[PDB]
Amino acid sequence: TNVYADSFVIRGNEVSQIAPGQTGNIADYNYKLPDDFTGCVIAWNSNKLD
Amino acid sequence: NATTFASVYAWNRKRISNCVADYSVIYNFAPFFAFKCYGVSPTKLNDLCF
Amino acid sequence: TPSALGKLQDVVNHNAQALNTLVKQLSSKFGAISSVLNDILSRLDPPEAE
Repeated sequence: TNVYADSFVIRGNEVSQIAPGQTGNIADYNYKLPDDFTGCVIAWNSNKLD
Repeated sequence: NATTFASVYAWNRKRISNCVADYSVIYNFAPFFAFKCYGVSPTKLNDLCF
Repeated sequence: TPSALGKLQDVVNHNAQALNTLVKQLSSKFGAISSVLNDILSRLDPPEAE
């Protein structure tokens, strides 16, 4: 129905923090996913580019 | 922040009591590719006692 | 004879034994790590708590 692609950079060992119902300085104080989330999450290397 | 741990057969148990542990201060150390908690979550530690 | 009205006394005894046992069933950890809800929400995250 309505697809949105949210994006943001993380420098490696923090990807496991973005999940429905998670806390932290990158969750409550930066970016929060809902508890009724319906979608997918992705994370990958971008060495040469950044 | 120790220099050298012990072997797997002579692992050193470090008892800890009479303190207040802010587990968030552990993430700022070396990367944690695996922070699995089998009885609780890696977030509800700063809200519970032991 | 103290056991004259046993037919009636059995009723109020079973009705009590029906609820009393129903209260002890709240201590039954039905496939759960704890029988108290407040302990689950305090120890696990919503994804794993549900």
